[PDB]
Amino acid sequence: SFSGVVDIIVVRQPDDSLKSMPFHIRFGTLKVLDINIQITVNDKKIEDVFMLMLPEGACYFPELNAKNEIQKKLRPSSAILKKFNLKNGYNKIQFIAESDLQGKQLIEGKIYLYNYDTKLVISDVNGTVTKSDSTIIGKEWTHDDIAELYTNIQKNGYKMVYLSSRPLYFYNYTQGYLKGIIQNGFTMPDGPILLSPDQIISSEFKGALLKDLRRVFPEEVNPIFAGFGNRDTDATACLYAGVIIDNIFIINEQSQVEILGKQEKSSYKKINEKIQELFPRLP
Ligand SMILES: [Mg+2]
Repeated sequence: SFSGVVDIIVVRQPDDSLKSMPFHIRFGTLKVLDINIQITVNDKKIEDVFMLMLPEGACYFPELNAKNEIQKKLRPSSAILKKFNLKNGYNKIQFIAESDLQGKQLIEGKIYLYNYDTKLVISDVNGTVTKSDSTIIGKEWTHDDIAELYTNIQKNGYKMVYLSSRPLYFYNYTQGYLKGIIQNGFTMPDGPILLSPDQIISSEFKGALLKDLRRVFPEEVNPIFAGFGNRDTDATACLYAGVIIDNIFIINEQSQVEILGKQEKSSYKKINEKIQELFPRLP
C-alpha cells in the first residue's frame, strides 16, 4: 500500500485567508491502528496543529461542528493553514505519525501556495506527456518538445499543474518520471501533480477535480488559463472548469496537437514558436 502525500495546493484569498485542496496522506508502514500526526513545513515544526488517523490509514483534521461533534476534515481551516507560514510556490511538508507500538513514522511531500490571481496551466500526463494512454521501468516515451514548451510557459508567469488518473500506487512513480524527463537540455517545470479522487478511495472525476481546484480561487477570477489533454473528455473537463475553448490543446498518438478553438492542427514545437501569442507574459 501507498506511503506518501499527494501534492497539496493552497490559495491565498484577497481577504488574506487561505483555502486548500484536500489533504491526502497515507502511512504505509502503520498497520495496527487500534496515533497523533504532527507537521513540519520547510523544516520547522508547526505548533498547535495535528491530524488523526482512521483505521484504513487516511489522516484528517479534527474539527468541531455546531453540535459539538468531531468532524473529520480533509481540508484544514484557514487559521490552521496560516500557522504553516507557507512561502509562495513550493514548500516542503513532513507528516510525523507517533504510535506507541510502531514508534515515529515520517512521510514527506510537497505543498504549493498560490495567490488568488495566479494563472494555472493544466496538463494531463498519460498520452499528453507520455506518448501512449502495472509493470513499468520509467522508460515511457515522451512526446517531443513538451519540456521546452512547458518551460517557456512557466517562464511567462503561468504555473504548470499536472493531472494523473493512475492508481495511487503509481503516484510516486509519476513524480519521478516527470522530474527525470530531459529533452535537449530542457526539463519539465516543477509543479503539483493532482490525482483524480476516484483513485483515493476512503470514507466525471477529472471534471470534478478541476472544479474543486477552480473553487479554491475566488469566483470573480478565472484561474485555469489553459489545458493540455489527449482525449475529448479532457476538453469537456477543462471547459466546465472555466478554460476557454481557444486554450484547450488536444494531442494524438502521432503528436499532432489540435487547438480546439481555432480548429488548428499544430505540435508542441509550433505552439512553442507562438508562445508569446498563446501564453502571453504575465506582469
Ligand atoms: Mg490522457
